[PDB]
Amino acid sequence: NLPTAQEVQGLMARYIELVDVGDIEAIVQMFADDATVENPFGQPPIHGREQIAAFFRQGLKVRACLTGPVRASHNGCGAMPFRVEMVWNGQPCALDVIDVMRFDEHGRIQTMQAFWSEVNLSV
Amino acid sequence: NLPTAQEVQGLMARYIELVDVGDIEAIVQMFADDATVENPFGQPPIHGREQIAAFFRQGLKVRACLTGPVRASHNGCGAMPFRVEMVWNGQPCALDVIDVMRFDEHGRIQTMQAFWSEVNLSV
Ligand SMILES: C[C@]12CCc3c(ccc4cc(O)ccc34)[C@@H]1CCC2=O
Ligand SMILES: C[C@]12CCc3c(ccc4cc(O)ccc34)[C@@H]1CCC2=O
Repeated sequence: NLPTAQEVQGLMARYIELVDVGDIEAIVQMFADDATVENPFGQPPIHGREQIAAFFRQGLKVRACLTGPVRASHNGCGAMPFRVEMVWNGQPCALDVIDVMRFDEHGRIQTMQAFWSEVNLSV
Repeated sequence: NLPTAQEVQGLMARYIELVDVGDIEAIVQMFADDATVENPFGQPPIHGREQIAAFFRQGLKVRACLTGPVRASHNGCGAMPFRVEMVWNGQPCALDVIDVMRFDEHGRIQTMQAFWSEVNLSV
């Protein structure tokens, strides 16, 4: 059912674990089948597991890690601070991001929003 | 006008500055007149500067500080990680919070959401 606050801290931390190791099939599986992702926030959202897998396959040398604890509410919502490290066109750089996800009655990410822009890109 | 990413990083950092010193009139002034605040997220929102002032007056020995950089988008939205320290009924404790605000065409906070629950309360 609708995850509890403590359950949310876990799912979201799990998500970063997966993104960090790059297990794409496992990552795509945490989302609801018809989920919508807005990354970065402001851009048109991607919808459904097919498009989400496509996105992650395209994006993931990349390590990620929580930079602070996971803030959670009681209606299945959470937000977390984390850093994404990579190597763009040979050049190494880091991006500071905050993710806001909403889970469904099955513990799957129903909607997710990523907050970040160039001002957070430290290259 | 709609603040730019860099402008958002500033307004939000300014906001924490004010909350940290407790200048209530200055804080209430950053919001639009008909703004809505959801603190914590999930609870019924408070609406308008009168209610917002009431909230802050009630809440603010309290120090606050950004615990990570401010993530910002290009459509006037931002999210930030920060810690709130206080002294509840004689006992000292800290709360980890992440705020998500949306600014209006005047640089005023139009809507604000605070993510946190007991799991972030370290007493
Ligand atoms: C796609 C990307 C790698 C992963 C990633 C980015 C931005 C926000 C994210 C939010 C997530 O929850 C998980 C992964 C990312 C980067 C933008 C530039 C890049 O290489
Ligand atoms: C009201 C409060 C002090 C301030 C505060 C809290 C929670 C989220 C916040 C978010 C803000 O953007 C600014 C101030 C607070 C605390 C909840 C318990 C408490 O004493």
